[PDB]
Amino acid sequence: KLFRSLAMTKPDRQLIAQVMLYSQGFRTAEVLANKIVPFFKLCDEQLSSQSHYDFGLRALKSVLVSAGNVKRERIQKIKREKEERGEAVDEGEIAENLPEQEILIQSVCETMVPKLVAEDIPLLFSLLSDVFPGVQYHRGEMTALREELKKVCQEMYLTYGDGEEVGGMWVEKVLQLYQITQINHGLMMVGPSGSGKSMAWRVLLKALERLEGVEGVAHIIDPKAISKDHLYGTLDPNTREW
Amino acid sequence: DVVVPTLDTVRHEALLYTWLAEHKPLVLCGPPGSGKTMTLFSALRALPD
Amino acid sequence: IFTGSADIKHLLPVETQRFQSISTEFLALMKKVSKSPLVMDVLNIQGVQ
Amino acid sequence: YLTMTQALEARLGGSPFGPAGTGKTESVKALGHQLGRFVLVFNCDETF
Amino acid sequence: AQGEMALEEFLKQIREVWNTYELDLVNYQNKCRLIRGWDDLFNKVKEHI
Amino acid sequence: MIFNNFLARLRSIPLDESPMLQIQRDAATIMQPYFTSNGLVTKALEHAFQLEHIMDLTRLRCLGSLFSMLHQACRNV
Amino acid sequence: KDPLFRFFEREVKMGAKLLQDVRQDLADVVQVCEGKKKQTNYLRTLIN
Ligand SMILES: Nc1ncnc2c1ncn2[C@@H]1O[C@H](COP(=O)(O)OP(=O)(O)OP(=O)(O)O)[C@@H](O)[C@H]1O
Ligand SMILES: Nc1ncnc2c1ncn2[C@@H]1O[C@H](COP(=O)(O)OP(=O)(O)O)[C@@H](O)[C@H]1O
Ligand SMILES: Nc1ncnc2c1ncn2[C@@H]1O[C@H](COP(=O)(O)OP(=O)(O)O)[C@@H](O)[C@H]1O
Ligand SMILES: [Mg+2]
Ligand SMILES: [Mg+2]
Repeated sequence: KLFRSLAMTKPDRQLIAQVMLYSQGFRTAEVLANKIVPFFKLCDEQLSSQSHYDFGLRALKSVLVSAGNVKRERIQKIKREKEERGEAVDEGEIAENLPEQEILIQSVCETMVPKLVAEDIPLLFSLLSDVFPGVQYHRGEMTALREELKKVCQEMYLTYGDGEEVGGMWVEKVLQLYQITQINHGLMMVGPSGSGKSMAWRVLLKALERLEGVEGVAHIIDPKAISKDHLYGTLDPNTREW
Repeated sequence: DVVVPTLDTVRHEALLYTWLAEHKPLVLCGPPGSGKTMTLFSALRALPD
Repeated sequence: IFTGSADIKHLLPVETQRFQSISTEFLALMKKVSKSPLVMDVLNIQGVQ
Repeated sequence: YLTMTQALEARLGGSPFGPAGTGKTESVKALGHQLGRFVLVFNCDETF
Repeated sequence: AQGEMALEEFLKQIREVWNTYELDLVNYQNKCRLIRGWDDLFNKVKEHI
Repeated sequence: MIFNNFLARLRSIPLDESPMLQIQRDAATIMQPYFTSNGLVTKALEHAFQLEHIMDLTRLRCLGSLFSMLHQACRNV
Repeated sequence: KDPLFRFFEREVKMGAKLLQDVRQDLADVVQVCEGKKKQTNYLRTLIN
C-alpha cells in the first residue's frame, strides 16, 4: 500500500528502433526499423526453442548500438581509403553512398549468429533474405588474429584449422567469441561438456596477448563450489562489518 | 585383508593399477558389498608410495 | 637382510614396506648421481643434503 | 512518467513491475535524471 | 705480481680439481652403482680447506 | 581433433617429466592409422554409444581413459 | 524459404520427440508392472 504500481509489459520496440536509428544518422531509419523489429519477432517465433535464446529489447538495443558503431567505422574507413586513393572526401556523398541495410545486417549477424544452433543458421539467413532481399553478409577476415591463433594452437598442441578443414568450426567459434567480447562486457559460452569452450577462450586470450601487446590475466571461479556468502561476501550480523 | 583371486578380481586389479598409475581420478560403481573397496585396497597394495 | 631373508616379509611386514620405500628413494637419488658423477653436479642436486 | 510523478506527489514510492527487459530500471533512471536527481541502483537480494 | 700468483694458482688448481673430480662408482650385484673412494675424497677436501 | 592433440602430446611431452620420448614417438607412429576418422577407435566409440552403461556415456571420459592407459602401455615398454 | 514449412517442421520435431519420450516411459512402466525390470529412481517418481 506504500507504492503506486505500474505494469509495463510490452515496450514500444518499433518506436525505439525508429527514433534511435534516426538519431544515429540513418536516413532510412523508418524502413530500417519497420524491417528490423518484425525480423526480431520472426526470429523469436520461427527459430527452434532454446534455453539460450533472447530476442527482447536488450538484444535490439545492442543490435542498434552496434549498427551505429559499424556505420561510424565504415565512414572512417571510407574516408581513409579515399584519402589514400585521391582527394574527393565530402560528407554528403559518403552519407548518401552508404549501404545502411548492409550495416544493419552485419550488426545483426555479428550479434545473433554466435548464439544460434547449427540447424538454425540456414533459417536465420533465409529470414534475413526474406526481410532484407539482396543484402548479403561478408564477415571480415582477421589475418593477424588468425595467425596469432595458429601460433598459439601450435604452441599448446591445439589443432588449428580454417574454412571447412578439421578445426575450422572451432576457429570460427573463437573468432565469434572475440567479436562478442568486443561488443559485450558480459560473455557466456553454452555447449555440451567438452565442446572446446575452455580451450577456445584460453587460446583467444593468449592470441590477444601476443597480438595487442597487453597481457591477459584470467581468474577462474567455480560459483557453485562455494556458498554464496563465500562468493559475494558477508555482512557481519553483530558488528555490521563487511 | 585376504583376497581370493578371481577373473573379475584380477581384471579389475589390472585396470585400477593402470588408472591410478598416472594419478588419474576414477570411480568404482557397483552394488553395495560388491568388492569395490577391497579391489581398490588390493590395488594399492601394489603401489607402496 | 631385507632382500635375502624371505621370512622377514612374513614376520616384519610394515617395516619391510618402509625399507622398500627408502630403497626406492635411495636408488632414485643415486641414479641421479650416476647420470652425473661430477662432484659439483651432485652437490647441486636440489635438497640433496 | 505520469504514474511515477503521481506517486511522487502523494509522497508514495513507485513500483514498476513486469517481465524482465521492458525497461523498468532504465525508465526510473531516465525519470530521475529528467528531474536532475541522484539515482542509485541497488541489486537487492536476500542479504539486504 | 709474482707473489700473488701463488694464491691465484691455488684458486685455479682448486677450481680445476673440483670441475674435473668424479665420484668413483662401481656396480653392486647389478642392483645399484655404489660409491667408493671415500678416503682420497676426504683427504682432498680437507687439504683444500 | 582430440586424436591429433593426444598424438601431439605423446610425441612432445615425455611421461617422466630421451629414450622415453623415442618410445613415445614409436608408439604414436604405430597407433596413427587407428587414430583416424572412420578408424577402429571411431567405429568402436560410435558402437559403444549404442550400448547401455551404468552411468551416462560421455565421449571424453572414454577418450581420457584410453589415453591414460596407453600412456601406461608406453610406461610398460 | 516457406515460413509455413518452417513452423510445421518445428511442430513435428517437438511432437515426435515428446512422442517417443511418452511411449518409452509407458513401455518402461508396463515392463515394471510385469516384474520384468527393476524400478529406478526416475521410474519410481513416474510410478508414484
Ligand atoms: N581445438 C582443439 N584441438 C584439439 N584438441 C582440442 C581442441 N579444443 C579442445 N581440445 C581438447 O579436447 C578436450 C576438450 O576440453 P575443453 O576444456 O577444451 O572443452 P570444454 O567444452 O570447455 O569442456 P567442459 O565444459 O566439459 O569443461 C580437451 O582434452 C582439450 O585438450
Ligand atoms: N574375490 C574375493 N575374494 C575374497 N573375498 C571377496 C571377494 N569378492 C568379495 N569378497 C568379500 O565381499 C566383501 C566386499 O565388501 P566391500 O568390498 O566392503 O563392498 P564395497 O566395496 O561395496 O564397500 C568383502 O568383505 C570380501 O570379504
Ligand atoms: N524507452 C526506451 N528508450 C530506449 N531504450 C530503452 C527504453 N526502454 C528500455 N530500453 C532499453 O532496454 C534495455 C533493458 O532495460 P532494463 O530497464 O534493464 O530492463 P528491466 O526493465 O528488466 O530492468 C536497456 O538497455 C534500455 O536501453
Ligand atoms: Mg570446459
Ligand atoms: Mg531491471
